[PDB]
Amino acid sequence: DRVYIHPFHLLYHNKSTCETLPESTFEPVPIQAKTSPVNEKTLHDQLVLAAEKLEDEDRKRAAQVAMITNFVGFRMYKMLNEAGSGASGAILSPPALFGTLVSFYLGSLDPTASQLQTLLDVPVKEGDCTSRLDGHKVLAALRAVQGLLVTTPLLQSIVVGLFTAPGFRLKHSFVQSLALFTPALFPRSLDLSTDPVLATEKINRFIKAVTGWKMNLPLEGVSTDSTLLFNTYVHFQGTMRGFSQLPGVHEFWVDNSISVSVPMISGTGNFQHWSDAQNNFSVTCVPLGERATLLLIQPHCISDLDRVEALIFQDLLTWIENPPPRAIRLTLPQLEIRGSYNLQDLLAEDKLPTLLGAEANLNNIGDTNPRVGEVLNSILLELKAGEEEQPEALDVTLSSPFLFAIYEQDSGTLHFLGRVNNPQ
Amino acid sequence: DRVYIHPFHLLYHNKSTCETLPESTFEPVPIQAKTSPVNEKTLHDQLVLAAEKLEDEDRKRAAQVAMITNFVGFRMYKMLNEAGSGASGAILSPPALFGTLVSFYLGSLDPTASQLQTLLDVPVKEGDCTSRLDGHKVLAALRAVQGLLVTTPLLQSIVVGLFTAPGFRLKHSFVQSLALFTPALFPRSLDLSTDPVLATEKINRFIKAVTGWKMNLPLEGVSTDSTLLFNTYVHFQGTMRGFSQLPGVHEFWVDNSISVSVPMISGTGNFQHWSDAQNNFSVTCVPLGERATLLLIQPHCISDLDRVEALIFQDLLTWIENPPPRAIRLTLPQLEIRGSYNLQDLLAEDKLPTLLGAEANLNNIGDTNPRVGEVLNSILLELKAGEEEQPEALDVTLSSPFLFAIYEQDSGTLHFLGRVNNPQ
Ligand code: NA
Ligand code: NA
Ligand code: NA
Ligand code: NA
Ligand code: NA
Ligand code: NA
Ligand code: NA
Ligand code: NA
Repeated sequence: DRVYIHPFHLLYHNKSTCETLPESTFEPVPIQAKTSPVNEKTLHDQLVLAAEKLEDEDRKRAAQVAMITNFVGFRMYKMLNEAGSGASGAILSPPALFGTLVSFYLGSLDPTASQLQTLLDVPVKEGDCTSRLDGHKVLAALRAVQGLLVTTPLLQSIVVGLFTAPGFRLKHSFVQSLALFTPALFPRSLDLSTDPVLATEKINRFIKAVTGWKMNLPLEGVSTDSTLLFNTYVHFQGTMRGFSQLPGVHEFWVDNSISVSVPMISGTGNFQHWSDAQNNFSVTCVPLGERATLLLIQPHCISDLDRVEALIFQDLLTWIENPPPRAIRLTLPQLEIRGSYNLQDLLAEDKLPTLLGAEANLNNIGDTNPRVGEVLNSILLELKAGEEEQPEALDVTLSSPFLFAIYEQDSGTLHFLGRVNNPQ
Repeated sequence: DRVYIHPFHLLYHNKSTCETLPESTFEPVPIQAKTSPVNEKTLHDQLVLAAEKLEDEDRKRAAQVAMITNFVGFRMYKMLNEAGSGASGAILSPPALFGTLVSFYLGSLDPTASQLQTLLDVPVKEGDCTSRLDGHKVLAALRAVQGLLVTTPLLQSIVVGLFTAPGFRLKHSFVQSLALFTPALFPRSLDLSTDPVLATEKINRFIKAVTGWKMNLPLEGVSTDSTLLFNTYVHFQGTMRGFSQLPGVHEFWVDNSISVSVPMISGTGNFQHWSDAQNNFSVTCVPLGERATLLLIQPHCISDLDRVEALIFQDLLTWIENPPPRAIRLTLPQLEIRGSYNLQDLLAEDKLPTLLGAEANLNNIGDTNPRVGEVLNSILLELKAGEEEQPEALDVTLSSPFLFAIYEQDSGTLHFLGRVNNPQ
């Protein structure tokens, strides 16, 4: 019934740890300040160092962070579908959402700190700090699983834009904590309280410029009394080794009566594929690198999609199986998936409208208690055909709505889940 | 002739190391703020951890920091004697003076940074940062030699009081560097520019209160335009295992015609003792712990004291010898030695009146270039008889002026040198 996670290796172990130097602060530079674009290869090459040498302890921590990441991802994915999110489908990144939540937790104090911990499904003992998550162990374990994911060009980049009102000063230890989540961190100041819509225009133009990513960011304005926005931007890029684009276009059914003609990619490899008898769906796994897997889930028929989605995406992956690979001809739409949601909305959908509300104790973020506006998570996920265009096998053809997940075998972390209703 | 030290292990090795977050700062709390006294046992127990586990590399660094510490100590001891320092004698701590100099170096930029490096006798290549000292390696190597020194109650405590004018903000990375020199670091703000004498009264009362040390601090006022004072306070405490106080009092000759009757301690042990034939002085070494040694140097006669002092305290310890220990009855004054000097005065005596002068680039200390007043080093050195009062051996009796040094065998670091002219 009520599942609890007991991530012992991510807790504080020294009661004493939890007559003081005043904490140091800085003022972020204005959003207009000249900034070099993020180098996605420099980020990659680093994350790869941070997964290279790992003792047994590190893998124990990475296994426990995986469980909390997945569970919270499943819960927020459920919140996402209840709020409704565009016709093309849904997409969510548990590592990014989880990273966001842990960043706030690092800036928070009670009651907010234990409320974030409860959300994450870890028990709290009122009075006992050694039952509390150590956010630094958590972010460090999350960095390692990001590293394991990306071991030809296989990219995942997380960028954080931290937008504050003029005069709001950030605490040093807070921002140094955020660097563990991602080194690509841009604290910037701008006038939030006079033209919400142009403030969003500035953030969108800023993000496009430091990343070069074509993301379709939301255009809605910031609430005029916001002093802190915390936006997380995710770029995933994979190549399908040996898949190439097929000639012309092919029917993809949006539902039983409506089709769209789209470009498909196709490839033949040794993949794993099974049919689930109990619930009547099938699954295909294609490797993206040495540790990453793409899972493609097909309902037997279109009207069974919601039932299947709710089975499989909601807390262990009881349904992942490990059959012998077999010769498979896989045909699917080239995936260029864009998504964005405000964590505030998902939290409100989860009956926690005020967790990050006006009374949240976030006093470890800066010099005053911030007043948090949006907390966006945005994704660009790109699966590219590994080859240009121009033997017995089983045909799997994704020509109607399906679900997908990108998954890392060692930790068990789901890095993405989603649903394609209409590629376009 | 011109000696140069080439401490390769203390330099920067990565040229790249030497589009930026604004640096974080804080305002120190006012000098009146309620402060718990330093725990000298908590400091000791830590320094002892920091010397416990040390790879070969660490000892290589510690050997090189020793050379720079000794040489600069010898040079400043010479500066001290040229300026003249009270009738009872002289005392200087090379580790404390060196630590002070390196702290400034960490806060400095060119030309000041290379001028501090030149002072320390290390070559500089204009343009090449990999010829520069890495202050963090330096302070860390200095921490380890402090640790080796203190391995029954054998104490050495270094406290730093960093006194700034109201509104002057310290940089975070600067103060975190200073913590490597000593964790007992008290940045405090007070009005310097209205009553220099009461400002010194406040600092003296502050220091007495956080330490409990009876130090006889200087009473001179701060120059009215000072915004930064950097004062280092040193407490050394040793017990002479098996020495006890002798009945009554005994003649100590201040020069050939004048004596003072003082209490002496005395003890019989296996100590090392030799006569230097070439220069006609003798030396006795008594162990203070497992790594520390006291060296007692006697000139053959009182008028030869200056000559001998200048031979022995000015850059290698060519004159330290290692004979078989022998039965020695050592009689000497109980030593309670107090000393204080302003590094500014010694620097001016060394023809560097402006190294830390008004134009010194110290922009990595805080938000404005500080204007440095005094840089005091003060010492309380206490050698206690190891027992209360009530067998053939050689009598060594220190009944006229002599020199002393406290020395650590592994690194070769001199932690104190001095001269006793009059114990009182
Ligand atoms: Na652990
Ligand atoms: Na801090
Ligand atoms: Na385990
Ligand atoms: Na924490
Ligand atoms: Na080295
Ligand atoms: Na900093
Ligand atoms: Na060597
Ligand atoms: Na340095």
